[PDB]
Amino acid sequence: MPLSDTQVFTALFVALITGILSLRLGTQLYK
Amino acid sequence: AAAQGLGRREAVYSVLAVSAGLLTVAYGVKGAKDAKLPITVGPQQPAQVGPRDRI
Amino acid sequence: ATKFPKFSQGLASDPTTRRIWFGIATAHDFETHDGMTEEKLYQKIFASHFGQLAIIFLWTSGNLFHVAWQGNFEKWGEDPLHVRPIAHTIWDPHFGQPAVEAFTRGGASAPVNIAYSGVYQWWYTIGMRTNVDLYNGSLFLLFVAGLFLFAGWLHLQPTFAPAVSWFKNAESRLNHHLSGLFGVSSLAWTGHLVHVAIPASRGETVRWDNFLTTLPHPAGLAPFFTGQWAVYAQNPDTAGHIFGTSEGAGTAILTFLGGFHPQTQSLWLTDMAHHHLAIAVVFIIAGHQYRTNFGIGHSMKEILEAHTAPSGRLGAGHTGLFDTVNNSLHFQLGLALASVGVLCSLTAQHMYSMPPYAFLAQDFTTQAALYSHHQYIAGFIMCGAFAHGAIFFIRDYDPEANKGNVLARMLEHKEAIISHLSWVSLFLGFHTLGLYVHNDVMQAFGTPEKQILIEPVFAQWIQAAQGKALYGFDILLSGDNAATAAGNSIYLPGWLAGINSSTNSLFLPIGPGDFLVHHAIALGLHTTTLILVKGALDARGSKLMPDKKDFGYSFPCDGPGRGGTCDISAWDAFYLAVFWELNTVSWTVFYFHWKHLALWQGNSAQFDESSTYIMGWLRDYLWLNSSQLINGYNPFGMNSLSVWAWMFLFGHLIYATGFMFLISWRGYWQELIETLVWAHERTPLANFVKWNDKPVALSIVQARLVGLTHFAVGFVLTYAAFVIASTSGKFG
Amino acid sequence: RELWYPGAVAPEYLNGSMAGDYGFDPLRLGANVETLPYLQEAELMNGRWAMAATAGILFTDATGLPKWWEAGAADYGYDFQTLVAFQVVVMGVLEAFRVRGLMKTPDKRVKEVKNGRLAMVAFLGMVSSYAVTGLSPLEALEAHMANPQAVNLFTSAVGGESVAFIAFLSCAPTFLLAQKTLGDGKEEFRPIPW
Amino acid sequence: MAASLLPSIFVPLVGLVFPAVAMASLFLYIEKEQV
Amino acid sequence: SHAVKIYDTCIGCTQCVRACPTDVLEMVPWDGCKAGQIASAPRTEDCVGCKRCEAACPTDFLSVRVYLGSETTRSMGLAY
Amino acid sequence: DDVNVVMSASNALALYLGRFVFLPYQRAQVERVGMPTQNGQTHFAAGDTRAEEASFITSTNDPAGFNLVDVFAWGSIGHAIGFLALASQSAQQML
Amino acid sequence: KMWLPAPYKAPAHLDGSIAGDYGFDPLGLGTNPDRLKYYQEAELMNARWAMMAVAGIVGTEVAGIEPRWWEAGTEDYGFPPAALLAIQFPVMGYLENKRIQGWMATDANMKLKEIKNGRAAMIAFVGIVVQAIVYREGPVAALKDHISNPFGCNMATNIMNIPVNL
Ligand code: CLA
Ligand code: CLA
Ligand code: CLA
Ligand code: CLA
Ligand code: CLA
Ligand SMILES: CC1=C(/C=C/C(C)=C/C=C/C(C)=C/C=C/C=C(C)/C=C/C=C(C)/C=C/C2=C(C)CCCC2(C)C)C(C)(C)CCC1
Ligand SMILES: CC1=C(/C=C/C(C)=C/C=C/C(C)=C/C=C/C=C(C)/C=C/C=C(C)/C=C/C2=C(C)CCCC2(C)C)C(C)(C)CCC1
Ligand code: SF4
Ligand code: SF4
Ligand code: SF4
Repeated sequence: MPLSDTQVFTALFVALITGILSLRLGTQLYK
Repeated sequence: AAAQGLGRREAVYSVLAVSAGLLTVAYGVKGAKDAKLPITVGPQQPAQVGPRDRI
Repeated sequence: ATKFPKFSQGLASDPTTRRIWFGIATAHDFETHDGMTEEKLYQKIFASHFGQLAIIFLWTSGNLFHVAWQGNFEKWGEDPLHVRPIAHTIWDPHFGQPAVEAFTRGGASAPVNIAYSGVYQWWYTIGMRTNVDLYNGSLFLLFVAGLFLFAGWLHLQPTFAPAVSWFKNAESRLNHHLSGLFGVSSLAWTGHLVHVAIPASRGETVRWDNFLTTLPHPAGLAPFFTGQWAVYAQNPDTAGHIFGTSEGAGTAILTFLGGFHPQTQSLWLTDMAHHHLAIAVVFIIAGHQYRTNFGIGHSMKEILEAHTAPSGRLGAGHTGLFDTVNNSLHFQLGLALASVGVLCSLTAQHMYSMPPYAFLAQDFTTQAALYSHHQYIAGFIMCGAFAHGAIFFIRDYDPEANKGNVLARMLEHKEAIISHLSWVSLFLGFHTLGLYVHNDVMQAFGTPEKQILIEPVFAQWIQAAQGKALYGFDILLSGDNAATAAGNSIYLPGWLAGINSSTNSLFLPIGPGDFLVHHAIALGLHTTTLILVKGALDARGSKLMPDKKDFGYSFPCDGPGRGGTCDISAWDAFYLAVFWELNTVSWTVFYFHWKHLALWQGNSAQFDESSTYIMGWLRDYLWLNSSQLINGYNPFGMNSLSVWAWMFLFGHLIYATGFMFLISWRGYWQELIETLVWAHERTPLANFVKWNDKPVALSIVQARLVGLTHFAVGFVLTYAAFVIASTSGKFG
Repeated sequence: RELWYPGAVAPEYLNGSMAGDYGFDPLRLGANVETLPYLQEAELMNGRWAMAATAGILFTDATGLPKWWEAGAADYGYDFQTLVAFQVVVMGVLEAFRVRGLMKTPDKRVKEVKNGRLAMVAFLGMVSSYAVTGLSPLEALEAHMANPQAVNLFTSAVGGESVAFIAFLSCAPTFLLAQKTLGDGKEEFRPIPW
Repeated sequence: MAASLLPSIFVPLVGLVFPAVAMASLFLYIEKEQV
Repeated sequence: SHAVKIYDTCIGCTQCVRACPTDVLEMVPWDGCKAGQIASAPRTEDCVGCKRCEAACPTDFLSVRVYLGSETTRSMGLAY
Repeated sequence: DDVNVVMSASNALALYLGRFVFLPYQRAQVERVGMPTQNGQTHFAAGDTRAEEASFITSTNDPAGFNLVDVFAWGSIGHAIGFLALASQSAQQML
Repeated sequence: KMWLPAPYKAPAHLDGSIAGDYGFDPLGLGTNPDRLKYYQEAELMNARWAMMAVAGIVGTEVAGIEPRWWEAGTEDYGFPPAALLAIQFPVMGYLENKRIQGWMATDANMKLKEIKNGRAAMIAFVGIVVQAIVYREGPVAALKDHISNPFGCNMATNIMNIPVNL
């Protein structure tokens, strides 16, 4: 059974939020 | 007049960012298929099984 | 000045391209940064650890997502032995139609890569069955990675940022890591195995939906709390048990059968659950050793202080080492790397012989790839451990504080250690190479019976002690005495079935070729250790350069005076030892791969015949097994091994380019760049564009590193391509 | 003045001078001073076109004319090539005049701004509702009003995506509050540097 | 639908677009004068 | 630039000064040695780091030492 | 009940053992072995405020100062011994 | 006065100023004052939510609307869970954002009574969850079974008899 498109896009949006948080951590490290 | 708004560097930065987004979207949606790339065309062939009968 | 070396003024004002290179290179060397306090050092290290842990979890979530989305995990689970795992879909615009039609393996409708990382066998063994389970896991690890990124961000704020003393609290950290990071984690994994992985292995799917409704054992927790723990081992899985089905499926959740599950040729999952449970108990007990906040426990400083040999053979004992370890981040890093590299070697050496994952032993390419992976990682980690110890000796070692302890004693008899390392290395290399050359000549001269074939009777005697009945010593487990009688209650029938079988690699038969290659391995380990220990102990100074500690860890040289001092730094000792590390690891994994290929074709006699002389390795292993690899693409089309052929040649390219940086040195290249600067400055229509940074040749240390990196990259990629392509061409 | 959430901090270059300024620019697209009037005028244009589009979609739908997505295929007096030539010429002339006027250069302004903003949201809604359900805006509204509890975006084919996005929106300002009270708010980088 | 669309978009996004922006951005920062 | 240090073991043989290709080193009066003179490094900014002074120093261990540090144009020895 | 008798008895036995036999030795050892110290001073004395010693560890009316942490340590030991005995006994019975 | 008998002396960071202060910080979590205040607010919140949860569960079970509270999510209200999250998250985000801004902007007997009943409700909710896990009867029914057969129905027996009632 393949993954539903909603599943893929929800995981991808969670990834986008994780990436935002990674940018926040990188900026905080750079200070 | 043809380069009226582009004389600013940051205007060029916006142009190139938008162009990058539109070209990648169009390539992944329509451009690749239009160019008849082999990757976009399906395998359209019977598959082969590796040794130890491993598909 | 520029902003990129924000942490280095001295690099910010550098007017050359060396600025960019050294700002890249010295970015993670926090200790040498401008205006860097110890508190900022420790906080930044803590947040970087958070960061790359989040990187690890995102990598795992990515693997899970790609297997769930583009893989064939369900179909592979249906037929594990006749389905090639899928790693991820390929969308390459550069592929031709034959490439698209040749990379479509598995049941994919798109070009794919065949997952050689074993993640399929691992995820099938832990109870994951469907793409939905893998997707749920990937999403959960995405959330975990976001949580750790937020935690790093939070503990970088001044309110939540911890002081130095929080990091220096050794007792609390080790108590919590032993009990909770190790022990409770192992307990939770046991709970997973008992509740999910074992029932999934016996056919019933236990997910969160039907979790809390299906008891993992027919009896509840009554046998647990009433102390009748042997009820959980009452009815193990039958020998004729098919994995993932209920045929011959037992009810026991925890046991110590030993050996391997006959249908999967891997460890019994009940054994591995009982295993993680026992570890959990031992480590939870162990994590109460040290004293934190409750008036009980040991003090590590006083443990070290009281362990001094009364006769004074060790000097002042360990007096003063607690502060040495705790204040030295490089000492701790060297210890952690040493241990981690030993563990990685142990994983390589235990996963091939004791496969913990169902249907992993039958997939030979994955076994070879995993062994090579972990051995090369282990060798690099070992080189790092020794390098960081040299760094500890330079930056963090205090001779006044460490006066009289074992460490200062190491400094005092360093010459003896280095000289005996040189002796053992010279003996091993002389005699191993001589025996190999002798065997080469005897085979060449048509008289192979005159070869010096030393039977490795000591390793064979160990195997006989451990249950192997081939050689006939029959002493400890092969014989009939007290040790075997004690063993024959729980584990030993399965262990003896596993070890005396010709199919598995639990304890392979040993011959004179195995003798010679293990002595080659010993040569490699002794020589790499020679170079690295020499670098560490002469890091602070030697007779050629007494004041080496004043020049830092990594400097080019001390000039051509005093005869010449090229490669005199401890960094340069590391750089030299990485070559020997790559050489040794290659020897080990060549041995592994050839012995296993002979086993997998069913003719172990090939290795046992041709491993005693170097031409046999060059012909019957390298030349013989490179045939299908180099034929990945040719004028008559291409096949699925064309990518590995391209990577093989790719790694050859990188290896050679590395040779350029290693052999030719800076000063030829500097003058060449000077002529190029003149040319660009005097070229019409090109002088309109001018460099911001003055172009200069790579510095001596930089280029030594660049060449070493190219050497190692080409080494690893060439061998990865070889070990995967040959094994997949012969076995899939 | 009220910002884009209770407790928000307006960017320093968003001081309420422009119409509809709610201090919303997380990605700092209008941070550059010289492009900010251009971005204002891009907002006003996209809003105006969305307003005209919303009117021409809703009236067309409610008057029984062909559906907005189907309206291209209808048989018109002029074929595609001549129509696009007409469009190219007249819109080029009109946009040249608009550009030169822009180069030359309260209540009602704010009104227009808000209206355009709603329109762009409403037009995106119409396109998304058609792409997901295949129902025109008035049909989609009737379907929603028939069964409001279960017929919605968050129960459609992209339902979980929308639920996750609304969760992100609901949990963003709380994290921004932590960032303000714990961090110094001294970011040297902007999400769009140019 | 994800399988037929997302690879053809994200492979150029990660292998041509993101590299270009990242290299340009890093260049602009590294060559950015300290003041 | 680099760092050049002169230590009191210097005998004032002047060989470091004569060996310097950028005129970094000079001899100054000093009562510590028999010869009555110690080297010094006033023009440290001009030190390319070639370490000819260390090669020409007879004293064991060296009385002049060059420690490579921040690299400037002059230290890198660039004509461009 | 067999498990209850052997277990409770064992745990209490271990508690008593800690209270009288090895209590003087344990207290002498914690006197001899000071609090953990970093750079010559305790973690709390060096700034680790989270290494502040607890207060309930001395609030005890026991003649020998058998605090709550001593109770928990010796009860753990007794539980480990008892469950080892139960587990071993079950092996000897049914295996 | 204190969670331990009279020769117990509270740690310094718990001086008794807050309501329901019995000097129970054996781990020393509330040593930092600003974190102690954040934890005071977190206790108040988790407590109030535990009270609401226990009161709602007992109401729905005694009056019989929803027995076996744990499957209330599966029950059909006509309004599916996805849109329920979609409407809850904005409203609850608004309420919690307003509350936290109020908290950051800033009778003792009543406050002490509240905090004590909160700690009790926290314990009660934990007990409800674990009993529901191990016994699969509703809380009031679990109470009734304990009253009828205290030695036949308790943790030391329900753990012994998971397989027979599940
Ligand atoms: C580190 C883990 C990892 C790795 C190595 C890969 C690798 C790949 N992915 Mg996958 N992916 C991952 C995680 C990962 N992914 C996760 C967590 C998601 C979200 C669920 C996705 C979602 C995803 C989709 C939807 C698609 C791919 C695609 C691809 C392929 C190339 C195009 C690309 O890079 O777009 C990746 C797309 C992104 C939007 C970025 C996702 C990457 C994660 C979230 C961040 C990883 C960052 C890393 C740890 C640190 C980077 C810093 C530095 C080292 C460079 C390639 C096989 C495409 C493919 O199969 O082409 C054939 C494709 O269509 N990926
Ligand atoms: C129960 C309490 C607890 C737990 C769980 C942790 C957990 C962690 N701490 Mg520690 N820490 C604690 C208390 C705790 N801490 C206390 C009290 C203090 C104050 C003294 C600290 C101070 C502290 C510091 C200063 C740092 C950490 C760090 C870390 C992280 C290290 C990464 C890691 O786990 O490697 C993974 C390791 C394991 C899971 C255990 C290793 C076991 C061996 C090597 C492998 C065996 C694996 C096994 C065979 C299965 C493998 C195969 C399978 C995957 C297929 C980790 C999440 C580091 C960090 O910043 O990370 C964010 C760090 O720098 N901690
Ligand atoms: C947990 C592990 C760990 C940790 C925390 C550190 C941390 C540190 N190390 Mg140690 N080290 C480690 C592992 C570790 N290392 C290992 C395993 C090795 C052996 C390889 C080394 C070898 C080593 C040396 C020799 C030195 C350090 C140094 C340092 C410090 C600075 C690193 C630096 O210069 O910037 C970051 C480093 C880089 C950016 C360089 C990375 C370049 C890589 C090799 C390129 C690789 C190419 C890539 C894989 C190819 C892609 C594929 C291809 C197909 C395209 C820092 C304290 C340096 C120092 O000054 O110490 C105080 C130093 O001299 N370490
Ligand atoms: C195949 C290549 C090769 C070989 C044979 C050696 C051999 C040796 N290296 Mg070198 N090395 C190499 C490559 C090699 N290295 C490379 C590429 C690197 C990276 C730079 C290093 C880096 C390196 C370091 C950094 C160190 C070594 C050390 C050693 C010695 C290890 C001890 C040993 O095995 O003794 C056995 C010796 C040999 C096998 C050497 C050849 C001896 C031959 C067989 C005898 C010849 C007799 C015959 C009559 C000759 C006829 C000639 C006639 C015409 C005169 C040994 C001399 C270590 C050392 O000095 O330890 C004491 C050490 O510190 N090497
Ligand atoms: C010139 C020829 C060429 C080119 C350009 C490509 C390009 C590609 N191939 Mg193809 N391929 C080729 C030849 C080529 N291939 C040949 C001859 C073969 C043999 C038949 C293959 C076989 C093949 C397979 C089997 C696969 C590909 C895949 C890919 C894609 C990688 C996805 C990606 O962008 O990840 C992002 C890029 C990387 C992860 C590379 C990282 C390497 C760097 C140098 C590491 C160090 C980074 C460092 C931090 C610096 C970063 C700077 C940054 C800021 C710019 C890409 C489109 C894969 C694919 O389509 O999956 C999606 C795939 O699975 N190719
Ligand atoms: C430089 C330096 C450093 C580092 C170093 C190193 C890196 C080392 C390594 C080392 C190593 C790496 C080691 C290893 C070891 C091992 C061991 C020690 C082992 C053992 C074993 C045993 C003991 C066993 C026994 C047995 C057997 C035989 C089998 C069976 C089982 C049993 C158990 C019985 C440091 C930082 C520290 C310091 C400074 C300097
Ligand atoms: C009142 C009083 C008294 C009495 C007292 C007593 C008697 C007390 C007790 C106490 C007790 C009685 C305590 C106990 C404790 C216990 C504990 C604390 C437990 C623990 C446990 C554990 C830790 C476990 C672990 C484990 C598990 C979990 C399973 C596995 C195995 C093992 C076992 C390892 C007298 C008269 C003298 C005096 C006066 C006062
Ligand atoms: S590295 Fe090149 S320059 Fe530096 S000493 Fe050795 S040879 Fe002379
Ligand atoms: S430094 Fe060496 S060379 Fe220069 S003067 Fe003193 S001694 Fe003579
Ligand atoms: S290094 Fe070269 S330049 Fe600097 S002092 Fe010694 S000799 Fe003169």
